[PDB]
Amino acid sequence: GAHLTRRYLWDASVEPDPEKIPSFPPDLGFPERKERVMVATQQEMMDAQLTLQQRDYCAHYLIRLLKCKRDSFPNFLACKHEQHDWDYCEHLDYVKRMKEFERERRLLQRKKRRA
Amino acid sequence: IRKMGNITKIMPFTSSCLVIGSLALTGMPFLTGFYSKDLIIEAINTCNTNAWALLITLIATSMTAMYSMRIIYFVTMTKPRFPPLISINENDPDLMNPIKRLAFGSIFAGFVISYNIPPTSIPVLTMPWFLKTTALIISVLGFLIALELNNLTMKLSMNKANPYSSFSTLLGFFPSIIHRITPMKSLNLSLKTSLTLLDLIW
Amino acid sequence: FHMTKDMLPGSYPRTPEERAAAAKKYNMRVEDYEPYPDDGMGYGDYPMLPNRSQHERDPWYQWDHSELRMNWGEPIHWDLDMYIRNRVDTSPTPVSWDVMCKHLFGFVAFMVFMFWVGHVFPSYQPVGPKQYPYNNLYLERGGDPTKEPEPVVHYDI
Amino acid sequence: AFCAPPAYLTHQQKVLRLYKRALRHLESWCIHRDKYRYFACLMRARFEEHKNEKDMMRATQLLREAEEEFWQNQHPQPYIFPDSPGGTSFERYECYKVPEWCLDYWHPSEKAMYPDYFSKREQWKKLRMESWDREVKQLQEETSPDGIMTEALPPARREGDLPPLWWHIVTRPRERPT
Amino acid sequence: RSSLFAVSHVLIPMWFVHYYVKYHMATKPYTIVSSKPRIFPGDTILETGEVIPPMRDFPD
Amino acid sequence: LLIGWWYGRTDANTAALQAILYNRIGDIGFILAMVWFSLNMNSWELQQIMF
Amino acid sequence: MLKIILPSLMLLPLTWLSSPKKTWTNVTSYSFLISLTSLTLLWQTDENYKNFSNMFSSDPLSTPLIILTAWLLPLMLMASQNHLKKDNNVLQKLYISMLISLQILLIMTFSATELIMFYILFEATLIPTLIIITRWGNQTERLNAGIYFLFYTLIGSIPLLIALILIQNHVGTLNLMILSFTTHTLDASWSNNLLWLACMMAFLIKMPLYGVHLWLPKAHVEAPIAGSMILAAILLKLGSYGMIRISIILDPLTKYMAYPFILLSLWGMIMTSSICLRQTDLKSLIAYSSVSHMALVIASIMIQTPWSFMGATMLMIAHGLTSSLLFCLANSNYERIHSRTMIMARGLQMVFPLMATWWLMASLANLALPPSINLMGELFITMSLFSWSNFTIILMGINIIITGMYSMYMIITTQRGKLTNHMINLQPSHTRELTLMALHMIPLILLTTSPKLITGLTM
Amino acid sequence: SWDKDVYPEPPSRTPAPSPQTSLPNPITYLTKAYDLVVDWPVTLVREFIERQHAKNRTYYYHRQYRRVPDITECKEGDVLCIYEAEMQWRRDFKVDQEIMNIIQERLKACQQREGENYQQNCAKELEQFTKVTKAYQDRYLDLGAYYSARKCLAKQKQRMLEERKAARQEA
Amino acid sequence: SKYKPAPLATLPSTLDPAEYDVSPETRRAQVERLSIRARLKREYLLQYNDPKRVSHIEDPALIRWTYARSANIYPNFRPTPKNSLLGAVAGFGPLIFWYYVFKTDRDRKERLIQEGKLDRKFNISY
Amino acid sequence: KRLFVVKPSLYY
Amino acid sequence: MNIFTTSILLIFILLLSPILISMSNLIKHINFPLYTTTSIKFSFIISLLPLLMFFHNNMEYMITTWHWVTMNSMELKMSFKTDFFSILFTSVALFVTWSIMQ
Amino acid sequence: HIQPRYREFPQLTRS
Amino acid sequence: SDAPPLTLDGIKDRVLYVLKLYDKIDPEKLSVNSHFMKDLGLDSLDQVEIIMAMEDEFGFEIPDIDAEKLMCPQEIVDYIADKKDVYE
Repeated sequence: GAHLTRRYLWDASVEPDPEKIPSFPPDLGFPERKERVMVATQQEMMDAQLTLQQRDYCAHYLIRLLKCKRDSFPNFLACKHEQHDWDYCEHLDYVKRMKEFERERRLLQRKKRRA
Repeated sequence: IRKMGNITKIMPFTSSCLVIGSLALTGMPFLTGFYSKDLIIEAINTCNTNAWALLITLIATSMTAMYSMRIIYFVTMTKPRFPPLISINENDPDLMNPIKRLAFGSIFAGFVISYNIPPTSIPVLTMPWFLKTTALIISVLGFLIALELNNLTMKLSMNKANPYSSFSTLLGFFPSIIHRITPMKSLNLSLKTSLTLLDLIW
Repeated sequence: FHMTKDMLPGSYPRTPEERAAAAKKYNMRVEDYEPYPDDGMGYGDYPMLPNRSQHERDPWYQWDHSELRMNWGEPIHWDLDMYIRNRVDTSPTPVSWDVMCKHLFGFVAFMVFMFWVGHVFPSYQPVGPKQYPYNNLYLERGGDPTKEPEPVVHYDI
Repeated sequence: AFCAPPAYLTHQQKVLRLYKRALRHLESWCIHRDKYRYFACLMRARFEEHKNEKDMMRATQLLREAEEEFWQNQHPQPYIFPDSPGGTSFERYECYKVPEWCLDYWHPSEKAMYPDYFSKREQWKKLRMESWDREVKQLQEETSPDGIMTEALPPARREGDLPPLWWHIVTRPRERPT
Repeated sequence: RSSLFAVSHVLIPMWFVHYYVKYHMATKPYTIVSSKPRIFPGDTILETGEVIPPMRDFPD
Repeated sequence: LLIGWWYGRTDANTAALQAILYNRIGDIGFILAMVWFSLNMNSWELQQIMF
Repeated sequence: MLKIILPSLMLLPLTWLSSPKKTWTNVTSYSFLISLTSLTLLWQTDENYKNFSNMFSSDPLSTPLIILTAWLLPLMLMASQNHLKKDNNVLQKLYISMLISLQILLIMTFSATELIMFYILFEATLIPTLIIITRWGNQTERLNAGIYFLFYTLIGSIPLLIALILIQNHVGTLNLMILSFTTHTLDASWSNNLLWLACMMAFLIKMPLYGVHLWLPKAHVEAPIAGSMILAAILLKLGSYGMIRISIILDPLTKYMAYPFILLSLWGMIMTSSICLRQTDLKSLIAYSSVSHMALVIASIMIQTPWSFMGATMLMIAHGLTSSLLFCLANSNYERIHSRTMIMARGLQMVFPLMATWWLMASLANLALPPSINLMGELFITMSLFSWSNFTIILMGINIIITGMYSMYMIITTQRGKLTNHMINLQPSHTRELTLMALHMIPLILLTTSPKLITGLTM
Repeated sequence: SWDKDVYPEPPSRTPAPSPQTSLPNPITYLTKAYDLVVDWPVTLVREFIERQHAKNRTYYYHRQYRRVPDITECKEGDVLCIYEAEMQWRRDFKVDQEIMNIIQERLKACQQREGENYQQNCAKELEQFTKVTKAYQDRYLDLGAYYSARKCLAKQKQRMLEERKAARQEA
Repeated sequence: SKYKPAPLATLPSTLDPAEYDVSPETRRAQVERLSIRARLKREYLLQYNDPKRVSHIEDPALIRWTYARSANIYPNFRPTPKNSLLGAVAGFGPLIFWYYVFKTDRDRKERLIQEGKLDRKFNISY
Repeated sequence: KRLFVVKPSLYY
Repeated sequence: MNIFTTSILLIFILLLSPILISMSNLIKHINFPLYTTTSIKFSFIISLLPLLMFFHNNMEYMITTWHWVTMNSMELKMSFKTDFFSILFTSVALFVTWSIMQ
Repeated sequence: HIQPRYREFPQLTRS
Repeated sequence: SDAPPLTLDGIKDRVLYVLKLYDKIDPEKLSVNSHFMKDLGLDSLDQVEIIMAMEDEFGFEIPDIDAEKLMCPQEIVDYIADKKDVYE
């Protein structure tokens, strides 16, 4: 992408470092923030035998998907709607992460033009 | 391959199966290879990876298409170079049934598996067009480039031993030098320093 | 006792009569008999043949020992146990040793250099880290329950 | 294979073998047959040009320059006929080439299954035992006393005599025994 | 005798292997260990009859 | 044994020996792993190595 | 123990009072039966070792060696029937008597509770061995070989006798049960260091070490097949048994008096395994492989850890079996062509297809192919050393590589390739030598099935 | 057959079948076939064999050794007391190895049944493992291949000396 | 860019000026060599074809090879300042190196062990 | 058409 | 706990039967290539069942068959780990080997 | 069951 | 082993075929015992190509030391027959 041509050259200082995000407090803007809500409880995800990599605020559509896959066997072509919902939620999470990245990038621009 | 020639006309079944194999090896969506290599390319171009590795992996997918096409050309699309007597037979059921079973596999097995397996990881499914379609672009460009290079080597100009091909034709010289420098030292040491000098002499 | 000491190898030949006798013993033309230099390493009168392997022999000639590519009375190179076709090869190459090594090690060094380069200049996505719930799963991952975790909190942006 | 090379290699032979290797490597480069035909006509033109050059000083110099040019622009991976040195099926059947004397240790049970064959074999062995001394003397009596030999064998001059040293050329195991 | 190989090479071996398994490997501790079966909100555990409550309703 | 199916070719035995050699160079690392896990975990089983 | 020794004695009158024709069958059969009788020692249903008297005993360490020694006799007798076929009856009987005396003395040595009986018999095993070598060997180097074999051992053993007598004068008894409960730390001093040297160097020369190993290849090369078998399988194990028994009274001087020997062994392992590549003589190859293998035993015994002793015992048993087997295999082809060079006969898989499987299986046991017990020993020794210092695995691994290399070289250049068509004298394989290889191999399978027997006192 | 208090095995709460389609499950029917065809004749063979066992039934017991003075209660040079004490120590040593093996087995089985959530739900077994391993280390570890009771005793004594000197100090 | 020989990658004898020689002394040498080789070939074939042969064919060149690589060494060995130094290093250099390696590693280990700061959580078997 | 295949003595 | 393991072991039994025959006098008469191909095919069909049961419930086993040797504090057993990896690879390899045999 | 031809293109089986 | 066995008459027919397809030769004056350099007016550089064509035809290679001795096509036939163990 181009996020790399703006960092590795042309003022690296004003582009984000992926390792440190967020590097600004959450209250720097957004006076109030609804801390993200996780539907699924720990016991549900433990009983369903999920992987630590899969419990990322999108585990409830994943649980519905695994339940559908179990009940609809040997009809492995069913459960295609539940796959789409899990993929959608994961896409929204990726969007939120992109948003954090761009937010930090724009905050860096402030420190450049504030000084 | 220089003495194989056209194999469509003279082995249509084997040739179709070989083309299916080469396609599955390449992307060729919805065959067995796709259902893995697609996600491989996506994961590599969508993670905090070394850029050189990413680059040479894409180049190598292109080269995959390239030498797949090299086979398909020098073995399936040119005119004969093999001896004039023909003793060809590919009708024996021992030859056809396993190959066609493996063909059914190469076609449907990736779909079947990838749909029957549980979800292990979380695939990134939101990326620019020029990354989700990048494996296919790569393979297609490789096909085209190899096609052009070969249609060119059909011409009447004289091929030469360019230093960038003698490096490929010869396994990068890795064997040519290692397989006769390391055993030389090993086996000369074992005699001079180990056996005679010490055991038989000192 | 099948072969006599006058048919076995011996001490370094210093008289040209002894050199003739050695080159005859070894079924060698006198002018083509070169004993290893008298360094005191144990060779003696044994011939010193060219350092060529058995690949460079004619592969068509009906050699007596077809696998070694030697003949019955032919002198055996001191290092034949190494210069057999199952082992070291000294055949000529279309490219020269020096050029081969140069190309190979240049390729490898360029690869290492560009790996370090791409490492300093990685390729990531314009995205933030992955936010996991329940304090990044401290109860999971093997965290002491009786002790309370560090409240890392994630927001909805 | 069947013939033994001479002491040294003449100049014409050198040139012919260079011609052969050049045309083969050129076939390897010129994969297509028409391309190969064309560049082979060119190569024959290059050879035939200096064909009536009588001097030898310049002949050997041209030959060495040609050997240099051939070593250069030399196909690293030239075509090699499978059953030939460097080929896929070079000695692939050398593991089934059991010699004949392995039958002198066969068990009479194994033999009773192939009686005619072993009758024929005993006939052959008698033939050999009879011809041995005659061919030995034929050899010892016609060795040039000049002192230099040639490695080639003589034929059976006298009638009723078998050619000397034939039991290993004859009786040679087949080339694809299965 | 269409495919008696099936019997001769599958059924008897299954008999001996089932004997071995069921009466030696089981009947010995920690020989066969199965990752616990998945339980899902809305399922009905069998032995206990327990009913896992369903999930809180999604805002979407 | 399978590469050296034709044991008259001195070029097949070479390849077989080659493979043996390289895969033993790998066996060295495999054995290093076995030793490390036998000393630091006391079991070669995966269920115990996982800790 | 008498029930195993007195039959081995009566074997002698059975050998001499027997008709010239039935002398081999009787002795072979009754030796097999005695090998059977020796299987009661494995009836150990407790941690209390078997003491049969004030003189004879058998622990888990001595029992495997005793059974191996009782089992190798009939195999040696069999192997020793193709040669001696043209020798006079009395010479054959004398050979058989030498072998029986070796069996008896070795069973005694391994059953001995006291170290003076062990020493007397350890030394008595020189007379029959030397006689076998110098009287029935074929070349003239017989005599120099026997000389080396005698005098390395004696120059090593004399200090051992002096040290045993010193221990007697200091403690009151050389019994091994008493010297284990009644023990005292050895104050670190040059006197006690020389005592360590005296107690160890005899065995170290018999294992052998790297620096002193030239007596072994000369002997094996110039020894008839039976002598080679017994030597490789038992007369080296003798030194390891001695070290394992005597290292209890040398604590803790073994902690810092070992580095030289651990080091020599680890390095000579590489040196010898490399020699085994550029070696024209098959017997010399087998001998140098034996040295490479016993180096590990020496190192293991030097670090004296349980895993170490266990691996050492397993490697001793397995190496004995497989080396006897390899020497049998080599002598098989020797009896045809009468040459020890590994380059002359190099296509023997096209004539002896079955005998090649023995070559294959042995060379696989020579290298560490699992689940062979030749491999479990090497593995546990590697582990013990790694725990000792994590930098031993380097040398261990390069030794592994070289081992695979020269074993494959052996079998390739001996069996595989183009047959030597001038070798019209390659008679098919004898049922007897085939039985020999079978008897050497099957016990390896059985041990691999039940390794609990060859572990040792530590387990 | 085998004690739960030694090799505990949780109750395996199993979920009921929730078929949500019209296709048949090829595993339940194959399973009924396998049962009828394999488990029944095998079960019958087993009934017959257990009956033949019930006839001519035989018993066997567990060897109980009494306690005898340890080496602490033995004198330097007294080889009788020392022999008995050392045979005991070897018995107890073998028993402790088998205990550690039992615990390793419990740990393996726990990790396997849990699966992905083994960092949780499998810390009690790992804790018992750590504990018994610390102990085993402190009572059997640095002894050589010639381990005996005197060596364990000397090790215990040096440990107690170091600890008593770390306690006396700082007091 | 013309070929440059090397001790392994040798000269193919077609770029060697010694084959492109018409000198009569060289040709006399070649002829003498062919004569020797043919003499030996006939001496070998008269045995390889002798039907009154029941044993293999003994090769004295091989016997000499082996007698020279094993038994003719020490008599033809005399000590020298190079032989002695190579022997000394080959014998006592790797030993010294590995001694200091092991000694340092084990001293560091045992130091940490007596002191602490080195953990062996589950080492049970050593 | 058929030919004798030479083989060692595999009786023993 | 029974059917799964039964099949996982019967697969090896089937792969072994041809080799135990190869050490018998039958190999003289019977057609060994066809026998081996049939055994591989049947092993594959049998292995299809563990694959189904895993696709269904996603349970994986640990199966200890034979206790080889107990070395002090360290046991050695012939234990099998029938996870996704092992089962799927078994089935795939058996299909491919079935083809290669013909 | 085939007919080995010389320099000619052979006929094919429908299969 | 799917190729029809080789027979002398076929060898001769194919050799004469390859030769008739050589433009520097007249089919009418062609037969076995015919010499390339004397009866058919050829030179060594053409015999080289003749043997090359024999090779490319039968699919194997003939060394130069022997190829140099092949002038009559019957010699070619006999060489190809002694190499491939034909007897009828």
